[PDB]
Amino acid sequence: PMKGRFPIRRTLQYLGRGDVVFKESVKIMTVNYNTYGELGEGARKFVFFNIPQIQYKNPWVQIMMFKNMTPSPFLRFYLDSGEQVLVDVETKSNKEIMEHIKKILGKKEETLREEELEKQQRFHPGNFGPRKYCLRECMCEVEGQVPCPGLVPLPKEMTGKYKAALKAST
Amino acid sequence: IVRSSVHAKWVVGKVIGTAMIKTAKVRATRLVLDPYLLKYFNKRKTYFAHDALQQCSVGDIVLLRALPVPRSKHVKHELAEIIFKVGRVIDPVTGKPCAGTAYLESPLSEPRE
Amino acid sequence: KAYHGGHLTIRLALGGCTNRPFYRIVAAHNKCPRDGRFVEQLGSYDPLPNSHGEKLVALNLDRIRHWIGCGAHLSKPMEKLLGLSGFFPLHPMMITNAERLRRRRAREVLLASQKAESEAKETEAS
Amino acid sequence: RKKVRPRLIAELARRVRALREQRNQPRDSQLYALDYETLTRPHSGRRLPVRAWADVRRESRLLQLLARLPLFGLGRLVTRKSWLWQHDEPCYWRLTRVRPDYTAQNLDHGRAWGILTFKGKSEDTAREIEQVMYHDWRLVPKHEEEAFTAFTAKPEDRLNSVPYPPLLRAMILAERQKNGDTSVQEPLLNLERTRMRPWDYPAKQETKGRAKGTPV
Amino acid sequence: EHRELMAWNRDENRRMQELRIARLQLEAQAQEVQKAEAQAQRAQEEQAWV
RNA sequence: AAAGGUUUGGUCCUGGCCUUAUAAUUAAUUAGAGGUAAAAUUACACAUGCAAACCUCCAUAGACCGGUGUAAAAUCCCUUAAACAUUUACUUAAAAUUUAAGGAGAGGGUAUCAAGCACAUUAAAAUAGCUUAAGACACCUUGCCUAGCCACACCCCCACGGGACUCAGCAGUGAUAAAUAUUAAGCAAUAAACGAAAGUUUGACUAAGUUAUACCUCUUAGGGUUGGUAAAUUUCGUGCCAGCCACCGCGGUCAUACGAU
RNA sequence: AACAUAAUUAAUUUCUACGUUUAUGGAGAUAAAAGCAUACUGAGUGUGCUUGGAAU
Ligand code: FES
Ligand SMILES: [K+]
Ligand SMILES: [K+]
Ligand SMILES: [K+]
Ligand SMILES: [K+]
Ligand SMILES: [K+]
Ligand SMILES: [Mg+2]
Ligand SMILES: [Mg+2]
Ligand SMILES: [Mg+2]
Ligand SMILES: [Mg+2]
Ligand SMILES: [Mg+2]
Ligand SMILES: [Mg+2]
Ligand SMILES: [Mg+2]
Ligand SMILES: [Mg+2]
Ligand SMILES: [Mg+2]
Ligand SMILES: [Mg+2]
Ligand SMILES: [Mg+2]
Ligand SMILES: [Mg+2]
Ligand SMILES: [Mg+2]
Ligand SMILES: [Mg+2]
Repeated sequence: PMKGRFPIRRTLQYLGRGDVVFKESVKIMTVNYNTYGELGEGARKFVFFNIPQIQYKNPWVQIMMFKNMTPSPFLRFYLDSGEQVLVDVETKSNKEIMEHIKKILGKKEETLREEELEKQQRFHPGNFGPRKYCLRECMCEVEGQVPCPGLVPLPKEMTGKYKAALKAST
Repeated sequence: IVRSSVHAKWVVGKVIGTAMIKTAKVRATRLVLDPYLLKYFNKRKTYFAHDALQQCSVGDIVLLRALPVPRSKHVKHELAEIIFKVGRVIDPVTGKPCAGTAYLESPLSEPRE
Repeated sequence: KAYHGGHLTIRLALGGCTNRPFYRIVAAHNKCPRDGRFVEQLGSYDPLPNSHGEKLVALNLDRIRHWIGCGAHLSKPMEKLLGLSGFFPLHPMMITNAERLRRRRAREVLLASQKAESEAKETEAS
Repeated sequence: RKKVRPRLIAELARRVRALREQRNQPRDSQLYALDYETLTRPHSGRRLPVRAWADVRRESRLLQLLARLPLFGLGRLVTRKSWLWQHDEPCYWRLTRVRPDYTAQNLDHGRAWGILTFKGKSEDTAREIEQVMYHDWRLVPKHEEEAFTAFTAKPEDRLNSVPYPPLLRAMILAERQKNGDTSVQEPLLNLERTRMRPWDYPAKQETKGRAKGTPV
Repeated sequence: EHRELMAWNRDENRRMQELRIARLQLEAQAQEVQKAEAQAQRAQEEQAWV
């Protein structure tokens, strides 16, 4: 049995379910939440369930969490311009908190698809090379082309050993 | 007005020391994923910051701004803001003094003092 | 290696096996090894006729135009490929070599006619 | 890290070696001395190419000509036998400054400056002359300057524009039709912006390298 | 678009602040009533204790 | 791992070792040829030959290719700035390639290495600070980041200088080691250098030679094993002897376990 | 240690010479009522403690 409570939180599939990818402006997200209370329950679940997913998609963002420092839970984002975005998450479900932060400071689906396509621009199916980078190492693999001499011996007339002998004979 | 090279243009941390002149030692923490366990833990870093007015006290949360030119070998940041003063927190949501999970001044009242 | 000096070049990198050559058209710093570190792959050249009797050249004409616009030199074999394709004019030595081959076959034909004439003299002798 | 430590000997060696180069710079009389029996430079042992042998024995160096003239021939015109043979149009240098090698026992090695007139076309500024140590120079007589420098330019007949390569022309016409531009104009390359100088055109001597002072 | 989202954010914060004052107002009324009753018991017990 | 064998009088638990799969090297026995890939005891010492030229003199190149894993926890990824021993265009802007200063994070061992001893800040030059059990410092070992990258180039970390005075270029030799490729052919192809160019040069490379080290296509048959794990022993000899075992074990005269068959 | 010459085309020389590590009695094969801690002597006994002894 995997240790801890809700061990599914420690699986790559769960971490990859996060949908909040912050804009490049976002630099820090401080989380102020209370460990005891009734109006801060959604905030506690957000730290428990969602903060791992947010960090997984935003490795360069500093997430620092503070406990029992204020009467109410809130989120404060620090942007690169110097702006500070305060969010109030009291009486808000963890799902509501995730959707709110996605709207205000989350990249849209269109933007992300463009980056994924751009990332693969230099991979070409026609390119030949190692399996790590390319589909086919050599043109011998293609159908109709001359096969590799190791797999199929070349005709005698196409071999340097044979051609050299004829030149001596001439 | 080119910005710093350092990645940490903005860092939040706690003032863990203030014994150097006009400098505050700040401990920041980030979350790092353990590859074997797939769990996040706290990796903490120490940042020297220029406290021009010596207005920092141990235990207070602060925001640091990366300096354009390193002031010294270790001082590459300045004190942008004191997010929370030690024991003197002011609730961002309501704006009233608080002492833990309680209001020193009720939000219903309007003291304006 | 940490090269000092040199320029980008578009050249042919030899691949394949013994008696089975295959080329990768690549853009690479000139001081790098022939089959080593390159910058971008710009196509491939298969110099052996296939089942259909066709030697197959692949040219990434968008990236080739990009790297020629940035100072990339060209190797002499690659200039010959670009000339045969029609993307560049035919190389001066492609034209000169074809003229030399025409002059060399003209002599051979004349010699064969002279030999046949000499053989005709043998026929006259009987 | 912090276990990487200074290399004082390496720093000392680099600086020390530099000083020797500055003080022990060789001179034109020594770098470009020649042994005419073997046609080999004694300083480095470099043997001249075969195609230069006739001229090394049959032609003069520039400062051999200028050392015999008052003021080292400032204002005089000098041409090269290689140009005389290659180009019908006048090619010459108009000398403006001349710094001989005083160490040379005949003042036959040095540097020169002048204004170039190549194939009848004259440059506007003076620059240093290259290949001053070559056996190729011929001083022009004063009485022959007017006839030597007389040139009338012919109308230029080299094409200014040419067709595009066959494939590259088809790609241009295809893009026109795709973009809606309907025309039967033939794409043309413009050659005026990129016209090549002759291969024997004088090069920039100021940016040229000089041989080292280590004898072989 | 950034400015619009930052304006919507402040509105959401004010809308929730209004609810907070409404909720805390109701508590003040209820807690005040309880405090008066508790003070009455102290008065009765304090007099008896004296 | 889909597991198996093995503590005991017996059962169960715990717990190690071993077996069955895969590969590399060396060795014993054995073997025809052909195609292909690879080639590898040693940073020990080296006879001999070759590996860098080009070219109307100037320059350019010999700073690459090639080789080895010396040193160093040395690195990875990323940021910033500037260049180049450069290219191509403009007489000024796109690249390739480097250098320097840095840091989100990641990065071998020993804690019987627990303290390091100037490792800090301020900028009137004062303050007494800086790193460290969230692993400093010390010591030890190690090429890693693998379209490739880093480090080294007889030794002295370097190389003014000194000295044990040069093959860790190809091919060879001695010594050493369980470890064993040709002192070979050609610049025809591609790559590099040089030249305006026809061209020239290259132990890079190409085409060969050698070798069951690997795969493919054929064709001869050899090697081992035969108590259990774990597929398979029939007669004799030996008799706790000679021998055999990866583990458990076998042999003291009816040996399925040793030797021959 | 690091000056000066020159200058009616422009150049010249200077731009030095300590300490620290490695190395040359003990424990293991072939068989040719009890205990823990501790003290004394020799396992004997002393003091405390445990039941993993026993006692209707
Ligand atoms: S791998 Fe393609 S010819 Fe061998
Ligand atoms: K077991
Ligand atoms: K063997
Ligand atoms: K070294
Ligand atoms: K060649
Ligand atoms: K057999
Ligand atoms: Mg020339
Ligand atoms: Mg063998
Ligand atoms: Mg190399
Ligand atoms: Mg080593
Ligand atoms: Mg050696
Ligand atoms: Mg050295
Ligand atoms: Mg060798
Ligand atoms: Mg060598
Ligand atoms: Mg071997
Ligand atoms: Mg040869
Ligand atoms: Mg050229
Ligand atoms: Mg028997
Ligand atoms: Mg037997
Ligand atoms: Mg007790």
